[PDB]
Amino acid sequence: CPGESLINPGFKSKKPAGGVDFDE
Amino acid sequence: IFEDVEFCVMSGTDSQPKPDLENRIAEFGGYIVQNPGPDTYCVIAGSENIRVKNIILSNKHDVVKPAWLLECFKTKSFVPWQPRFMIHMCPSTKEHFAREYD
Amino acid sequence: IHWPCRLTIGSNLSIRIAAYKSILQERVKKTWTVVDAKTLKKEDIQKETVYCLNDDDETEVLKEDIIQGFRYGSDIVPFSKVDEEQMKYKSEGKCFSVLGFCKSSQVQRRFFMGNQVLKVFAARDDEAAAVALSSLIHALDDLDMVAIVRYAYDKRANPQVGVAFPHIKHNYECLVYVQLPFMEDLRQYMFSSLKNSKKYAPTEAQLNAVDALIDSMSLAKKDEKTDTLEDLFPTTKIPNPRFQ
DNA sequence: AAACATTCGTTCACGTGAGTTCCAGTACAAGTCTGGTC
DNA sequence: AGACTTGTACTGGAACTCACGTGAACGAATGTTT
Repeated sequence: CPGESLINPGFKSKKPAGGVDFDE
Repeated sequence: IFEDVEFCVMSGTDSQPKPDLENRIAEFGGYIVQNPGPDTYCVIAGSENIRVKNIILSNKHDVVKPAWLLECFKTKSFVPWQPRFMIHMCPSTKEHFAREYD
Repeated sequence: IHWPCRLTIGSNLSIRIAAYKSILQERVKKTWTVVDAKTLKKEDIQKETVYCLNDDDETEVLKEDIIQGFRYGSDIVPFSKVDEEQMKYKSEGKCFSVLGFCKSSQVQRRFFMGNQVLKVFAARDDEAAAVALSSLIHALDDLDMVAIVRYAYDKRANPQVGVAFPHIKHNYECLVYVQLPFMEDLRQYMFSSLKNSKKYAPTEAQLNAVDALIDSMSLAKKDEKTDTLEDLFPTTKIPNPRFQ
């Protein structure tokens, strides 16, 4: 399934934390 | 030669890996304690790894390079400490050395 | 007890604020004391713990001859308490900083965490702080926004990321702070869909009957369809039966 | 009259016991296999 | 007859979760001393 993590199958791959990024 | 003295070795040289050193010291009747404690007489560390750093920052017991140990096996006698082997000295024993050293 | 702090937006703006604990789980003030069955005296019983090795001889190890450690996979790595304190994450306590502002729609109620809700008012006997807090609250309410902020009770308290949102009433207005989850606190579970399931599709009669059931069991009544609703069964005013 | 120390209700963190769900291991029934003999 | 394979249920243990209890720190109020 798209987005599946390659380390732990059956768990959604978590996007890296980006903290706060102010918009334009 | 070593009799009921607490040593905690946490690092070994490439030529002499930690476990080997442990065995060697056991052969001379030294009490191996895997971690230093109030009764520990000197911790040994050939390589200043993170553990050793922590230990020295605790300023509790003196760190000694393995050098000293090897010489004890090359003369079959207990040699007094000199500042050629230590790395860090605990607050009390530092005084003991200072009177006779710079 | 009031908690004084400073709401800071950047390094130049600071508003003196006081926080109170609005809603929390209440527990019994007095605990049960174990007493000897016969004499019925506390001082006749003493609880203590001992540690013994896993060897066959069952050697005795004193409390000064043990250390703390953790598990790293299939092995165990010693980690003393002094070393942990030295390596511990150190932060500056008593911080109430506005990390940012975000739309209320992006902060869902189901993600609220913690065991407390904080009500933040302006500092006592402070007109400038009250004016600043009122301005911030009114701006947030007008723009339909909330403040993602960092909260720390004291030096030895773990920092938290939470959401503060306005709460304006005819009498008083104040900020309401509730903790928010971290990346580690989210569980990613997948559940089968119900609408698309062929064998779990209710029929028209079942839906009609459920609608009738919901209509009959209404716990709120309209006031003659005139002004507003009225609560038949308010659960907030019911005393906790445990204490009773 | 003002400053400093002590105390008390409050708060947070950490540790220990009891309930629930999921999984490894064990004793035994039965199926299956096999050897020797006339 | 004996021995190995498959299955079968059952027991106990590991891990997760919650509640309850203990320890330590602390801000505000009050009392004492100068």
